[PDB]
Amino acid sequence: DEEAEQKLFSEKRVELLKELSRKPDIYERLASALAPSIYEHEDIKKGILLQLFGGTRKDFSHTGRGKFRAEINILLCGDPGTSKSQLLQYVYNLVPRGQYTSGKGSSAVGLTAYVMKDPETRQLVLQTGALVLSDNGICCIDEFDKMNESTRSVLHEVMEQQTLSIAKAGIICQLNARTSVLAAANPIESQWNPKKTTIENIQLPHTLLSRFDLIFLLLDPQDEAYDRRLAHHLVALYYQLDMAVLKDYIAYAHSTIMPRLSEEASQALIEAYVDMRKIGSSRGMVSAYPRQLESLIRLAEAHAKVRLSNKVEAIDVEEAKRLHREALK
Amino acid sequence: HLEVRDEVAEKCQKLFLDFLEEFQSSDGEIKYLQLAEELIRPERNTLVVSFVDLEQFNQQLSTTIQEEFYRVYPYLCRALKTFVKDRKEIPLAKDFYVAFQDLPTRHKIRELTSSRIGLLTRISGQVVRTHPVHPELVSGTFLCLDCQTVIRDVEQQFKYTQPNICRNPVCANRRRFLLDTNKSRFVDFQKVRIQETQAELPRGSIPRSLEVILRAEAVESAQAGDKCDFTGTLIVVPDVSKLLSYRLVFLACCVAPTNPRFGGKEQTAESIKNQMTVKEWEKVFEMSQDKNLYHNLCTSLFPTIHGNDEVKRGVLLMLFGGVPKTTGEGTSLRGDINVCIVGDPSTAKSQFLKHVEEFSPRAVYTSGKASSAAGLTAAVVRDEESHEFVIEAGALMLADNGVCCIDEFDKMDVRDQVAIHEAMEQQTISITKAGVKATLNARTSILAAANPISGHYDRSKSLKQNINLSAPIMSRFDLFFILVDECNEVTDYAIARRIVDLHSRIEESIDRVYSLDDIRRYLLFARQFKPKISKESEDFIVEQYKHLRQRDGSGVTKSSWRITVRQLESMIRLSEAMARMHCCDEVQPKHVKEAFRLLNKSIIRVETP
Amino acid sequence: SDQVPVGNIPRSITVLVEGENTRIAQPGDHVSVTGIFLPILRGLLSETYLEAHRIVKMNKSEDDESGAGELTREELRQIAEEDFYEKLAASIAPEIYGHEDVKKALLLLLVGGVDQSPRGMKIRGNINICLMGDPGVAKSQLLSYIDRLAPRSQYTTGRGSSGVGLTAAVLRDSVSGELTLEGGALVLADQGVCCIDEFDKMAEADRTAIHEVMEQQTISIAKAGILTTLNA
Ligand SMILES: [Zn+2]
Repeated sequence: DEEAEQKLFSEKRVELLKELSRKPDIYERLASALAPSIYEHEDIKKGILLQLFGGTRKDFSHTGRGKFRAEINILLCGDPGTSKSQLLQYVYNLVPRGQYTSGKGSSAVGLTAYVMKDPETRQLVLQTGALVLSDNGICCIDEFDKMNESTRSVLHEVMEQQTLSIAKAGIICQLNARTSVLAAANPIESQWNPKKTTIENIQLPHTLLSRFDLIFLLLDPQDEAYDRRLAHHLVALYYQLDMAVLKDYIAYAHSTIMPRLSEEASQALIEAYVDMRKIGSSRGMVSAYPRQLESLIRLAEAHAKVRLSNKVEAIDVEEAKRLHREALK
Repeated sequence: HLEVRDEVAEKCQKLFLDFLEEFQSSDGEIKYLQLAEELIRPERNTLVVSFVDLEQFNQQLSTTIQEEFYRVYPYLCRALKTFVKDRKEIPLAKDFYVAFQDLPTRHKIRELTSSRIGLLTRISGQVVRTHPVHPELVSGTFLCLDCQTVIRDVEQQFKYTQPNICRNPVCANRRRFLLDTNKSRFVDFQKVRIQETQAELPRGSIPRSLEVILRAEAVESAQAGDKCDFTGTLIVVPDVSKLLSYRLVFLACCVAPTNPRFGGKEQTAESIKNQMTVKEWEKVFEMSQDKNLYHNLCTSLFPTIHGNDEVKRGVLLMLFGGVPKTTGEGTSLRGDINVCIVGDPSTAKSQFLKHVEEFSPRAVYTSGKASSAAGLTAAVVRDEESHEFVIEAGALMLADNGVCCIDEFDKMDVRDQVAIHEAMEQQTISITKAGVKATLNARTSILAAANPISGHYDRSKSLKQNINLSAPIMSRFDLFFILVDECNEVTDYAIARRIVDLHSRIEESIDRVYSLDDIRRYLLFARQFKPKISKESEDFIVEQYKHLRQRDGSGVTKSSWRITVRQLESMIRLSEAMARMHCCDEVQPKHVKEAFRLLNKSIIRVETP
Repeated sequence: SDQVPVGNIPRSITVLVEGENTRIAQPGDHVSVTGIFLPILRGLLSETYLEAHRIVKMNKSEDDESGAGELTREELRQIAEEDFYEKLAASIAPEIYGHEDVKKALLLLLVGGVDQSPRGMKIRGNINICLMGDPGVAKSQLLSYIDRLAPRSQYTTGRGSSGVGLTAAVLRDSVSGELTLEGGALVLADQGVCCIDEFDKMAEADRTAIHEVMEQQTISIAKAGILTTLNA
């Protein structure tokens, strides 16, 4: 509601934002200020920071293609105790217009749209679920594994086309939303056994793993150094950057930025997809379909918005390619 | 003692009566004296005055209409009962209605505050329900009871209103009058409900709705599922049970579609060849005479899809349609062809469906996991107001004579794939339920997309083992396009180039001949022929059916979904749909040869290690 | 429901609290009321209500003495002893021989740790305890005892309670058609202890409704009447 209110920024503040956006690492300096209670986990905060900006909002009404999703869906898989649900509980309390759901306490129609016998007029009327009430924000879905395959095949529409087509007793309509899932699951057997293949610990289909574009595998064992550093950090919470910089940097970077691709960036995006195929084909980890080539765009542009660059260049593809590669390892 | 001159109303009535006669069109020839001509034959009682012309002829008036439209409506209709006495054949107690149109400025259902009541607005929305038509009493003629006189011309206001004073000094019943009902004045009255259009919804909100009240010859213009554009006045309505509580209601006077595909005014080759504007008709002819047309509709309909040249052709032949025939006994041959796609992940399946559903008019789009049986075909709903079970139309019905795009066709339940087969077979929809017995028509063509069992398409089995559709359904399609993503490094460059181009050229990378508006015209024209078969073409067809069966012959090879008779009745259909395309009126060998090559590439050979 | 004939239906009465006795009693509570018993105004049959003059909470089985929790110096004598922690441990369900260590932990559960909030990151300060063990080791005795030793407590059985009846349920009123919320077991036991024996026999879809209450200690409902988070 405060896009007209962005023009209501002190010009003393736009200087601050534009100058903070010039330091060589403003990316790692803002990211590392998310949730100052999680331990390092350096990449997951990068992904969850790029998710708060999202790719450009291009206008494809002319090409008859339809619309184009601009928000980023993130999946977190990894063995227990690795602080997944804490990240969801932190984001849900950060973003406005969000929801938090669970595995068994949510049904197929409760997430998208149900039809209720209105009490007074005795007529069937439509209502909105959880994935539509968010609509501008994040829909944290914890316990992603423990949802029977019925209620899981519902996300296929709302998370890829940003739409929802309902055809029931008297209601024939077509909603739409601008949500962005952030899901968390456990491997099958709840224990990451390295005997099996990556496409077997997750046990999700391919028509659902491809709608995500950042599958973070929190592969964390009993590293005697990591455990010691984490415990040393956690105990400290018992003795005893700002927000309004981030809380305003985000509003600005939403209001007055629209990164358009280049020709030098576009020429690193073609090979970055022709190699992904040969890589993901053999290993049996997670194949790559052309949809990923759009995700890179989604990621690349979303990186440019961090530094207010208004134009996508080469490095904004190498970064959001290293991010896409070094998450599954 | 005598009544008061409502001057602001009568002065406006006078100026409007003047405007009706003085205003002329481009060639003299006063225009509201010829549109008001047909206004005498029975069943016509609304004159449609454009509002922009009332702006030309006058401007001290438009600002009186657009600000008092409820005060001065009962006078802009009497000033039409005098202007039309020059015909002398109208029944003297008949009454007429003025219906404006083409207002300058629009509004939204959320801008309809309470500072707008009594003014003249304009609204756009969808249509959800439509109640039945009724009579409504506008001015009763109370036959007095004791005097046996007639109290006359008493106006009702949302109630019966029982006027209680007589002009007779001896009226024993100032509380009793039996009104007649063979002289009083009735008008039709339909009450529908509209819902906020899609492009106005503020994000994260459920759409509002309001009641509109069509009250004239305009009484069945709006139907359910349409996107009309109403123009009337907002009024308040009491709660007549206690006659308080008020509620807003829109009182429409004119209703017209929101975006006419043909801006003239809103069924054979000549009726349409009349409305063709000069450029329209000199372009349709040019296309119909074009050679290689069958390759410039594909390249111009799907401009951003590299390859699958054998799928675009099938989709086109599905859009044009075959010839629907009715056997003399009473049965009927299916006229339109159905098409299913089956392929590897990310092979542009949902892209064909999205293209078709955004191009075509009156074509609906549904997924499979989020549908129902009683939502596709037809439902039964208890309207407690009428306290009766009535029929609701489904996706296979409000897409009639169009195309129904079903995505993920094999996710639907076991019992929801049964109701769809009962419709795909007989082209009808039976209903037998609480108190309802009916048979509805459904002449849709289905375009369905599915996924092989276990992700990938295994090329060593028949079809029946690669997909989980039923057995009957797989027989009612008669065109399959199995797609296989044999990861080719040369494509993975082409697709990459095309996608990055489209994303660097937002609105460009779509330059093609025969712009999309034009193809709709050509397709509405060329879909009104009924090509016939010449004897040589019939001989060719039977020979091709001979040469198709024996390929499936024993010994040498093997194929999937064995060829049967139904493939033959589906070769004449493709040839007829091919002939329609070239605007001809007969089938030739040139068509059947190609309609056979296509159906030949459709079926693949099972393999074995 | 204890003082009812073996299988008879309990009867209700209406109480019109007004003036100063309001906001005394909470729903789902043992109480003792003193007031006139009158009929309702407006043939000869009459419906009756109790017009309360005095309301006393009798949760402790005697009379609400929570506010009278005063420790004397002669008791500070005990609390100051060297092993005060070890006297209480032995004085928990003394009818049960053995189990010297389990009673040491069932006391920590009743006292509870401390709960932090650094940089806005809540950490719970309660303790949860399970008692996996062979048959006939007096577990349903220990639990029945820890039920009576707690100000706010609840008792539930795994095989006789559904997953929506533990957390919170949305239910309709056939008089008004309006959906209202109704707390479960974990809500009614907000600042206290809940006891669930026969925990391996609870249905598997009715058991994952506890993962929320054990870590964040809220209950987030988004059914088709309500959208909220209760505190549990
Ligand atoms: Zn009289």
